[PDB]
Amino acid sequence: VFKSTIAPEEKLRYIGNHKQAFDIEPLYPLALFEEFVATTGDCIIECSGKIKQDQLYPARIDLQFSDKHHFHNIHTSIDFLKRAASRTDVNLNLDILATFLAGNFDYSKVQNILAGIDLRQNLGESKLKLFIRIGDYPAKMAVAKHLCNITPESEAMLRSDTLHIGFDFYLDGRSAIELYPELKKDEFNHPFIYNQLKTILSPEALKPLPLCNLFGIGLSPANEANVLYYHLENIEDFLSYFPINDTARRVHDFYLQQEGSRRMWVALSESEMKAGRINNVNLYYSKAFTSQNP
Ligand SMILES: CC(C)=CCC/C(C)=C/CSP(=O)(O)OP(=O)(O)O
Ligand SMILES: [Mg+2]
Repeated sequence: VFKSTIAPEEKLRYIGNHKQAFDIEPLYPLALFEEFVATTGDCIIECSGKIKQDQLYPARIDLQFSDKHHFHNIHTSIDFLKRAASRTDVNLNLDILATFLAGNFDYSKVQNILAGIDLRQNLGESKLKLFIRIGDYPAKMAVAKHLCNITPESEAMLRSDTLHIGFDFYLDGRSAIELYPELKKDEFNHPFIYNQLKTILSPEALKPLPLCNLFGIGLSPANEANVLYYHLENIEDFLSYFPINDTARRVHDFYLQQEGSRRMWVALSESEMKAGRINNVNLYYSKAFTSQNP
């Protein structure tokens, strides 16, 4: 009769489990982000850990809006970014996002919105995140490609029908854009497309594809090399095929015990694919929150 709302406690429970698993202190602006999460409707929450050798960076949480209210979802997400940026010790520079959104932006061409954080004990190295997926939008695909410095060799990876765009805003004023072209299982398993992958990507980067239903590549001037994203169909497959170190294994062993998706994402570098032990890896786990009449 009325629109349903998922209780904030259910969403914050999932985030709270992650905070407790990895000893996350209330870094700024985690409390503001939890209030933001409380105000949302149906969503998917993604928690992740970034492993660098024996160092775990676990204060990484993204929210994906499940409904299609893209204009209003972007604007509540940006309102979070700007409120967090109000504190005098923080400097956020949203110029690259202002450039992307400039003019008469067509919000009917948006497909997904995500808002998130990656917080560090060193306030300056902390960042806020915004993701916008657009489809069939030539003008704004071109803007994003220009902001991302897409050269040939990289342009071949980008699709025309859809483009997942990420914005990173560091709390010291630095900012970066990232493009994430993706292929679905049905596409990368087709011999035409695989043979084009064989030219731009080593066999090592193609190795996990049988385990996945989605494959993506992160392209950003901020990256040392392209970042490979694998959406594993079965979280239980991970430790059989990837030789991760003890620090990453602690993250994964905890998430093997959690309620949530049966799938997971792993992100790695191609060089870290031609090597014995994986010591630089991001692991992403999620849980969906859906109600009866959202
Ligand atoms: C060393 C390289 C290029 C990749 C290995 C480690 C890695 C997966 C890095 C990107 S970390 P970040 O940009 O914070 O993660 P996203 O939100 O973009 O997924
Ligand atoms: Mg990135």
